[PDB]
Amino acid sequence: TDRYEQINDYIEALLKPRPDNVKRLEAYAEEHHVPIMEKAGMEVLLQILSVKQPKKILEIGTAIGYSAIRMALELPSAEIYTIERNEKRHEEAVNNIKEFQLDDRIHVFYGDALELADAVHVTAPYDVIFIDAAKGQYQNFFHLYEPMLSPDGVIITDNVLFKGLVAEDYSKIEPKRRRRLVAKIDEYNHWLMNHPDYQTAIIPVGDGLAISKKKR
RNA sequence: CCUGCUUUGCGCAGG
Ligand SMILES: C[S@@+](CC[C@H](N)C(=O)[O-])C[C@H]1O[C@@H](n2cnc3c(N)ncnc32)[C@H](O)[C@@H]1O
Repeated sequence: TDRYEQINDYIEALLKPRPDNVKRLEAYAEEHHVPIMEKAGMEVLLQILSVKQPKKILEIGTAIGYSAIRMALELPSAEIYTIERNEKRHEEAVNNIKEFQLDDRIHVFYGDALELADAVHVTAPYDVIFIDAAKGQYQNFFHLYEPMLSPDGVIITDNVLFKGLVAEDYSKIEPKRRRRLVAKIDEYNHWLMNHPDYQTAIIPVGDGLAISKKKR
């Protein structure tokens, strides 16, 4: 283990216990290798949300519903619109949401987010947009959905550090597919951090968070 | 085998 790992493990060990039902979702994801947000990142996301107190949240990338559920439990008034392209995950998410009795406030679209803008627009604007899908597609999601953000909204992108690979010399990573993806995330970070219409900060927690707030 | 897709890490589209 290195510093980065040790720090992550230290944070996870300081966490307050989650409710048994949330614990079941975490254990399922771990058993089944469903990617779900890492624990330390999720806590930071939640705290940012608790400060902001958004009314409406758009999430790209539901998986089995874990991050949407946690957000909704943190924000009992919020409505969440989430998108998942994998039909089996979509089904699991819907079923988990129903078990938590949150289906009145969390609504899960099936399909590729790049093809669902018209649907999502019906319930725009969103005070928070959380991008948590498809490594190679962040800029595309941003351009498609940023016009739907409320005035003082925040856009949060997950997985902007790719295990630290983005911050190293990655020029000889194999296979090439992976090298190309790391380069594409590095590109996104540079593009988004340079953007004069947003104030963005990178948070090196979990897989790395970018928090972008739209200026006036 | 190699190149593109998919995946958090065997099947398509090419050479
Ligand atoms: C890392 S996971 C989601 C983690 C989830 N937010 C959580 O913590 O509970 C990424 C998910 O995005 C979905 N996904 C990938 N590309 C997508 C796209 N273009 N549109 C919609 N969903 C997508 C995948 O099927 C996968 O379930």
